[PDB]
Amino acid sequence: QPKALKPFSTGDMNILLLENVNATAIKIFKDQGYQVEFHKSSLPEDELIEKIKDVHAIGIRSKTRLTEKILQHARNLVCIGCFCIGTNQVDLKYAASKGIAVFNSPFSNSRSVAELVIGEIISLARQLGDRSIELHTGTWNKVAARCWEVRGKTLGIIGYGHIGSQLSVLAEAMGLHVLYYDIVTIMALGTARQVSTLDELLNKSDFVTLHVPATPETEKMLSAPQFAAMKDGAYVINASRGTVVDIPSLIQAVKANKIAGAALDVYPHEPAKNGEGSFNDELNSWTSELVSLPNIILTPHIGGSTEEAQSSIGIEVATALSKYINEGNSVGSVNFPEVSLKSLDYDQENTVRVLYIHRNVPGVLKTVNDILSDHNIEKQFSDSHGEIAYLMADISSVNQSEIKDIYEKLNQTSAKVSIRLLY
Amino acid sequence: PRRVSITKQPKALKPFSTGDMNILLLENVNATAIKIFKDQGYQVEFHKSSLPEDELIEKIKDVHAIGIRSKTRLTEKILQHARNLVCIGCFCIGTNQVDLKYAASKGIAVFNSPFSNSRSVAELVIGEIISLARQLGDRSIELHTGTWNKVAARCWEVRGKTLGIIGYGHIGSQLSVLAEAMGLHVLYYDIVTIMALGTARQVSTLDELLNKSDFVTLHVPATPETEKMLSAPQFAAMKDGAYVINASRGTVVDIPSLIQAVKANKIAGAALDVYPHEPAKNGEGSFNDELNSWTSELVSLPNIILTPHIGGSTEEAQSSIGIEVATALSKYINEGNSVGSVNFPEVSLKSLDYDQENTVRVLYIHRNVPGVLKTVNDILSDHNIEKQFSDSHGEIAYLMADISSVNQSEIKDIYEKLNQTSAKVSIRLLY
Amino acid sequence: PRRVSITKQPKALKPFSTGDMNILLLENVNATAIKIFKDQGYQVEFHKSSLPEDELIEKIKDVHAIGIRSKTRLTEKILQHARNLVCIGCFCIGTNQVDLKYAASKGIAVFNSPFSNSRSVAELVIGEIISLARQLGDRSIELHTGTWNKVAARCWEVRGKTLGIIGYGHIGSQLSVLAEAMGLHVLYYDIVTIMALGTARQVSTLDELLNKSDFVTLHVPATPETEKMLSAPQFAAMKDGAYVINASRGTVVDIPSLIQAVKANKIAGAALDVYPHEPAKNGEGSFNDELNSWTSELVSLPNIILTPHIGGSTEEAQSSIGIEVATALSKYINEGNSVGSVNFPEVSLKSLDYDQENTVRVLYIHRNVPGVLKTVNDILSDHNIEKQFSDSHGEIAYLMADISSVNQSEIKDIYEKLNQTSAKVSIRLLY
Amino acid sequence: PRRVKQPKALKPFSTGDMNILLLENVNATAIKIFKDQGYQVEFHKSSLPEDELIEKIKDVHAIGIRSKTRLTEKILQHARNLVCIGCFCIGTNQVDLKYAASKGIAVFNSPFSNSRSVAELVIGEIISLARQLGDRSIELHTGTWNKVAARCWEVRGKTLGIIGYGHIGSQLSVLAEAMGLHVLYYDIVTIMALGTARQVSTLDELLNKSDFVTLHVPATPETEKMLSAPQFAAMKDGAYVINASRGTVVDIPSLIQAVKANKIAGAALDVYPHEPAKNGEGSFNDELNSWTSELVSLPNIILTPHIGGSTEEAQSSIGIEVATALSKYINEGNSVGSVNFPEVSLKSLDYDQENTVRVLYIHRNVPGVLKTVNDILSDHNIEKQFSDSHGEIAYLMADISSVNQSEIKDIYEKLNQTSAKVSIRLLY
Ligand SMILES: NC(=O)c1ccc[n+]([C@@H]2O[C@H](COP(=O)([O-])OP(=O)(O)OC[C@H]3O[C@@H](n4cnc5c(N)ncnc54)[C@H](O)[C@@H]3O)[C@@H](O)[C@H]2O)c1
Ligand SMILES: NC(=O)c1ccc[n+]([C@@H]2O[C@H](COP(=O)([O-])OP(=O)(O)OC[C@H]3O[C@@H](n4cnc5c(N)ncnc54)[C@H](O)[C@@H]3O)[C@@H](O)[C@H]2O)c1
Ligand SMILES: NC(=O)c1ccc[n+]([C@@H]2O[C@H](COP(=O)([O-])OP(=O)(O)OC[C@H]3O[C@@H](n4cnc5c(N)ncnc54)[C@H](O)[C@@H]3O)[C@@H](O)[C@H]2O)c1
Ligand SMILES: NC(=O)c1ccc[n+]([C@@H]2O[C@H](COP(=O)([O-])OP(=O)(O)OC[C@H]3O[C@@H](n4cnc5c(N)ncnc54)[C@H](O)[C@@H]3O)[C@@H](O)[C@H]2O)c1
Repeated sequence: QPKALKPFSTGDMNILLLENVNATAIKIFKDQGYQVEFHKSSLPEDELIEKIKDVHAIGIRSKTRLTEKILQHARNLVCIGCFCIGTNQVDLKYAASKGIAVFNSPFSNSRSVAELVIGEIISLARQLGDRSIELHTGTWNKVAARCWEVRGKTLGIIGYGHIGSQLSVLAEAMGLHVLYYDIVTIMALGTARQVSTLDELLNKSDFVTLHVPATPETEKMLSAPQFAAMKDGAYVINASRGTVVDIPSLIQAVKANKIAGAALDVYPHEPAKNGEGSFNDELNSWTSELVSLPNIILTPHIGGSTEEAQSSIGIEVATALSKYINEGNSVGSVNFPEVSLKSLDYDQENTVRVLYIHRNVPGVLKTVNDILSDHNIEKQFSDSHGEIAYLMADISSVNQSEIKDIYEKLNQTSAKVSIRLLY
Repeated sequence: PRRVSITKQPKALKPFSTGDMNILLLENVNATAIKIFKDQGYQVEFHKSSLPEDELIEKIKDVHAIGIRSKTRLTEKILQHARNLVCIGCFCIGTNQVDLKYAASKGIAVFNSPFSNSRSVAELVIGEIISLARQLGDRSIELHTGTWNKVAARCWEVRGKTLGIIGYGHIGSQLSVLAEAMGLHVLYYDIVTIMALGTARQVSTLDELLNKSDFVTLHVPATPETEKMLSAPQFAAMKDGAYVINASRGTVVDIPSLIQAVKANKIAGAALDVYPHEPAKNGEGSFNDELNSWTSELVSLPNIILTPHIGGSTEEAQSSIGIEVATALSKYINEGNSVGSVNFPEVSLKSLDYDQENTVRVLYIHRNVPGVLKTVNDILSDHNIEKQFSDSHGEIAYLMADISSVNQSEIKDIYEKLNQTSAKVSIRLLY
Repeated sequence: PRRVSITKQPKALKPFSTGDMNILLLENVNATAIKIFKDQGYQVEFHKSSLPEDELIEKIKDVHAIGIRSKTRLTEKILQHARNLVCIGCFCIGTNQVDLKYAASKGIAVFNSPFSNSRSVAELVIGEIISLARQLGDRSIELHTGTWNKVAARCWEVRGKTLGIIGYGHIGSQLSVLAEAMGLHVLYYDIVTIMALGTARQVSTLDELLNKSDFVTLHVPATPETEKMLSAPQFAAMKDGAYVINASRGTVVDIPSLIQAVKANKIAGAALDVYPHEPAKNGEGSFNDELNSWTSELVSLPNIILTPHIGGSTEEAQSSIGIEVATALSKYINEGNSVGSVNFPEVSLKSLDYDQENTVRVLYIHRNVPGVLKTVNDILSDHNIEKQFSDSHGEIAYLMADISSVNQSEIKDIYEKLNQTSAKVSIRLLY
Repeated sequence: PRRVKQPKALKPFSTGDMNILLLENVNATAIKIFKDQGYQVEFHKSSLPEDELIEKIKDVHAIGIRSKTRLTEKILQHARNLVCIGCFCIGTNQVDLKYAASKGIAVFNSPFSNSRSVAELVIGEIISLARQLGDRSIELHTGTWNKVAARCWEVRGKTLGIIGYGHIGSQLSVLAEAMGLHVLYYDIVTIMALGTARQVSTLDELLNKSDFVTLHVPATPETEKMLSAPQFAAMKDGAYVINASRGTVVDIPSLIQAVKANKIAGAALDVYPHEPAKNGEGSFNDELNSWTSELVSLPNIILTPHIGGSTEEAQSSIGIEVATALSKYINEGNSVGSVNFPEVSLKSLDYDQENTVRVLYIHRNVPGVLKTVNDILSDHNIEKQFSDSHGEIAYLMADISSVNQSEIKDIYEKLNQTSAKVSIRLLY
């Protein structure tokens, strides 16, 4: 059985959710007794600074920029939830220096990207995109030439991680052979086979799919030589990062009848907001040329744009913020020492949890364990991350009177960054 | 279990009183058929399109087997001139383009490929389940015209959703296995009880399927009972925001009712491969209100996938069609095998051992009237009948017999005696 | 997938000029056979043992079908007295106890159950693979005599080991899927190329299987090439501490060599179900040096499992035999269907629709000489032959014909004429 | 899926050579793992007499035992240098765990390493009982040829009743279905079924509908003799009972009656209420268990000397599991998975983290101890620290950053002089 913990003082917890986090997060926060403010869009800096001064936790996504300019006004902010993969929109170092833990959902889009690729393998192999554009404009063009059953073909997976490995099992289920290249040796799932070099994957694959991070080594890793290494009439699918494919080379290989089709979800330059005129030659010089090619599927970075994906994002990040607020748990934080302890058995009464964010300088634990020396330390865990560190301690026989004293002593320590007490 | 049969070599048979076999293939049959036909020693004439009635009438008088597809119409008008035509291959599903009854009355067996498109249609629906669930068609049309529209609202991971398969036959049962592999629950309705594949579950009524499914797929034949079988009432029984896929027959969905359910936000997306009226040839401007009154309206709707009846348009499907029907025609010509014919008694016999020399196979198509076997087994009475099989299909019947100890002299005599019988429709001897 | 076959119900047929059918079942065939026969309206006489030659000759004179197993000897001596015997069922694999040639010359079709024991032998081997791997036989023998001997040395988890299957037939292929399911690697040697089940791999030579296998199991027929195919040379090619299982034939393993390889600690354990010489009846002292010289030495060895040829000794196996052979005889009695007969031309026709009234099925077993079908189709010439099939097997042949519009009066004439023909061996009409 | 800076291997501060004592014939994988660290290993195939053990344990740093060796306060009181105890088996009752803990000795075991071996064992015995193979082979070894098909079964189509759907049971489930069994399972908690197995609400439903009943439950007061007459009467005529769990779960007298009354057709027993401590003849008799000679007289009963986990693979996995655990506790502070000890560990240190020392502080769970320790360490940066308590003892692991050779000896003596100290080790 578990022991629910409360925060000494503070009053009700205030959550600010921006950019339309999924309702699963809203339900979780409300079920904690938190007060939730929800917005479907981001906020202008003025409205955001005003709303953030008294907020305890903020949930954002890709567009909201939490810089020092806005975080300096965050008086009560305990943690930040990024309900997405990227954390670049948050000044992680500054947030850490003020004891604000930041969380994300890194792998919540794996299934959605994998299902996307399965659909696009089939669409490219059958030219569904072109056929449907044709009928929507009156053209009847029944084509069986060079249209393929996906059964029996070979899928080349570049990057056999979270997405690649799930795509592997789906591809075999559809009857594909799976070859994968990766810069590390990975145990294959099902009947997939890893190949030593990229060129072997390119030579032997009918479908080439990219699921790699953005690194200097992945920058334009598929260009003219790599397209030349592929099979005549093979297919390229890129739902990874916009830098991984050299688009001019792809346009050339397609225009030269070397590549039979392509599906692009990511681009070197992408619009900051949705709009009618946003995808054009000013954004990417080759756009008007890319748009003129047959059997290219273009998607506005929708690799993770599903209800389920956002629902999983909601649960992971809301649960994470909930465990950090209610317990202290920082595991999985992107800028913060990863610290946690087993929850309390409910019957362990008069037990208090000390959450002490401080500077990573000698003597701090000396000070803190002195302050706590009149009580039995049941459990203690302290870890450091750069110039900050984080201490969790469970103390045994503490009554209401001595919580104020233990708290006020810790709040007066020289190395303190942030202190919370949990009942 | 599958093993290389290490028994006695078969005795390849050659037709009596004939020259080289002439095959006419129309409408761009796949190369797998041409290879099989040439490997039989046949003489193959190949055309990418059909033939006009005049040019076809002259060409068919000396043809032994004709290969067609959907467009070539082999009516009594043109078949009257087929003096040497042994069999007709339809390298497609439909046989309506052939006068099957007349072809039978002249002893011409017809073969088709009914189920060669199963895999291609099944994968088609999988891609379309995903495309509709993710709105791929709309997103991609948007980018080709400059519009950037990242949307996650009511775009779905397909895992955990329910596929409603209406018609659990060759395509449906194969779609079932693919669907579960993609993580869907599969429900199927059919007018017959069928053993489910994997963990699919058959439902008693159509409405139960419609109420419980997220994706509804049609894989039914064209019958009076399937005519517009999904219409306004059935869309009302479906889930809010459900998806309709029809890659079966163009009459099975009432399109005006579908358009209405889409405009009323009841149906979230639809994928149509077949239509009440379809063009006869590819071309621009072919798909419009003159073909189907509601086209301009259907085209204006969001998240609708429209395909020009490409459910079986794959290299593999056409390759299997080529192999299936060419093998069928070849075995009927070279052996006598009529199993799988659409207009003809289904008759065959085990091949003869290489060492069964001087054995001849009689292929005797005749009228289904008493006394014929009396005549035939009389004519054959000086030889031992090794095997014999005769079966009837309406007014015609077909006799295969293997008779032993036959020399060249006795082949001409047996042939003309059988060729002189009153009940004869067509006679071939295989030596 | 399996479907509710929607066709017209069949027209159950009853023999002309005969009364109730008399079935004689000997040697304790399973009750599933008795049930099927009684449900046909047949009269069933059942015995737990065979019959002495005197009682058998008298009882067989008026019996229509006889069911036997291994011990009943149906020779010419006793079959010459069988006036009404239409068919013989062997509810086992072996048919040597039946004079197949003589029975055929008198028009008596024989059926058996060749493969009904496949599942039982496969499960037997799985259980023995584990028992040999864990020395279960010994451990349990040990405690039954007071000895406590917990041993992990050289006892193995079966997961990860390699099973060598010699003979990848009915039993072997079923053993393959069970073995992989138990986590085994499967290699198989066979004199034929066979497509492997699951992820099994066929090896080119027997020695490759022997070198690479942890468990070697034999599932081969008895042939000159299989006699003693595992002896000292083959044991020398196996792995140190490998295992031999023989549930095939008593000739395939050289037991003195196996005893030699075990005593040299080369073979770690063995499971034997079959032996060069086996007792005729169950009893103590029956398995000894007089039966096989090496018995007393074989029993002295550790971790050898010995079973009294119980490979097919399950309720299910005997039940499947009951279903198989009783169904086979029933279809041959009720419909003429001789497919699967071991001594007889294999002949059958699609059954007739309930409504096809006045349709008669002619069953004509005869001598394989020219002119017979001339005669028969003469006799039937006043009626339309709907279907006819005749095949030959050595000196006999078998004619099935369905003839249309036949009344009670003209059935007796057709029968008496056919009964008078010179080539007749046996004639039955089904009405 | 599984995928391919190196850690800074730590050495105990100024100590001697490591001494490992391995008893009861532990698998060679444990010996190999220990020697690869340079440890000194003494190996024995059997246990040791109490006299020889007391002398040998005085100077040993780590001991590996199994079920028979009893490490009581009598023998552990002489353990001067004993840091940890490895139980290369499941049971730990043969060790006085509290006494070991009060002296700062962590104890480790291998709880689930035998799952596969017991599961395959039951498969073999399901088949052996379904065919009464044991009897047939005993018969031929004494000359009797008795070909029987009556009441012998193909296992396909039958129902396996798994009682206790835990590590072994769940693994048995998939194997049973692969063999063609229908699987029903009873357990006091709702558990997600593997494959197509189905949980039954009550034990009686499992007994009524199963052909083969197998027990995979812990030894608790609720399982004590849980299958007795009332249960056997609820089973099908000619059903089979397999017990490879604990010797108390089956009421053997009721089973003998059910076999004698032809109600139960066969049984396979691997565990027993009383079992010998060592292998030998005559050890399994009426003096050990009153009903032994009568149980042995029954047809189609498989008896095995507790060999459910007696496979090379299982013992190799036990060897790897426990030796790794003991090695990580010695070479690092890692006590996760110990049966008597606070579970404490920290991420290992990067090769490049020079002059870093790891403090391992066993102590009494009383207030003020951490006050003392972080004072002693206050001149150095605490990179990481973790302390947890377990009853009367507690265990502190700490990484300190800038420490030279001079400053280690002082840190050691200070911690070694503390009032609450039970055991202190420093890793350099
Ligand atoms: N389109 C979308 O909406 C969307 C959604 C989620 C993720 N993504 C992106 O897709 C990519 C894959 O995500 P994931 O979670 O599967 O990643 P991951 O970190 O789990 O796996 C990436 C794999 O790529 C391999 N790799 C790295 N560099 C490589 C190189 N140069 N060549 C070959 N292999 C290399 C790594 O070893 C690893 O196995 C990431 O870049 C992620 O940001 C896109
Ligand atoms: N789009 C294409 O290019 C393409 C290609 C091949 C086939 N098809 C068409 O798809 C359909 C399915 O082909 P198939 O080979 O799977 O057919 P099939 O004959 O194997 O199976 C059809 C199933 O529908 C069931 N059924 C019949 N009437 C029904 C009714 N009223 N309600 C419900 N179920 C009913 C039948 O019992 C059967 O199981 C056919 O009409 C075929 O022409 C289309
Ligand atoms: N022990 C029993 O009670 C019992 C029960 C049933 C069957 N059997 C016996 O088991 C054997 C197997 O039965 P089955 O139905 O599986 O047979 P099967 O006919 O299905 O298969 C036998 C296989 O052995 C192969 N083979 C033949 N000669 C070979 C050789 N020299 N080397 C390697 N492979 C060779 C064949 O190619 C074939 O694949 C038979 O002898 C049968 O009598 C025993
Ligand atoms: N024979 C051997 O050599 C050997 C080897 C290993 C384990 N075992 C024994 O086998 C048993 C199973 O081991 P495991 O590792 O799978 O155990 P486990 O702890 O993983 O699972 C036991 C299961 O039994 C259930 N259970 C407990 N009490 C129950 C009751 N009264 N009724 C029904 N279900 C009940 C529990 O819920 C649990 O699901 C243990 O007792 C273990 O000691 C014996």
